[PDB]
Amino acid sequence: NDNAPVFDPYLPRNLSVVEEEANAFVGQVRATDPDAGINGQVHYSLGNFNNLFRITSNGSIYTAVKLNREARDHYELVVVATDGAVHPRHSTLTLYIKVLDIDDNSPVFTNSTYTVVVEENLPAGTSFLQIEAKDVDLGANVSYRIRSPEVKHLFALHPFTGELSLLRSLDYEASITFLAEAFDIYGTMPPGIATVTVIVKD
Ligand SMILES: [Ca+2]
Ligand SMILES: [Ca+2]
Ligand SMILES: [Ca+2]
Ligand SMILES: [Ca+2]
Repeated sequence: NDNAPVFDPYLPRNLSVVEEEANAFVGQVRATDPDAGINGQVHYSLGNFNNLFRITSNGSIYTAVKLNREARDHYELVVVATDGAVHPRHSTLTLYIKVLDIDDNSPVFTNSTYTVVVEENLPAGTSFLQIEAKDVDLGANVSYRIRSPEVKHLFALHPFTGELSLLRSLDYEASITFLAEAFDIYGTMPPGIATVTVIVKD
């Protein structure tokens, strides 16, 4: 047993794995040990994050659990190569793991139910309520729209700001309830939904 395991010098150190997948392949390392028999046989282990990653006998690394990018997106993973000698010799490598984002969150409204009380003579053009939804995924841009067709003659919803404005003065349709949506313009998850109730003071 003249020497330790040495990792291949040009193994990638920056590895990326998609969030929300257990048993996902992260990458593969290799350490060689130019020695005869059991002094030349390399075994792999991890020095940290053992509940989150595992390594196989050929140096392939997999997630043990679903990673959540929204909770943490980076791991400095220590890989250990040990030979089979009676006095074992070890070497280590740090890998820098990046967790990649998927669209797994719909926009979430600040309120499940917005309620607003307006004066009967509120002028046409008044913006009287702002709604707001947040999307925790990476690069998301939230846009707003009114789902319910039957109020589209009464109110307009600004697609960027979420400001709700009056199109015509109020008379007899003393409340009106409808659904608003918030969606990631380039996302794939469903829209977030919230109810809006407008109450007219007589
Ligand atoms: Ca050796
Ligand atoms: Ca997630
Ligand atoms: Ca995500
Ligand atoms: Ca999203």
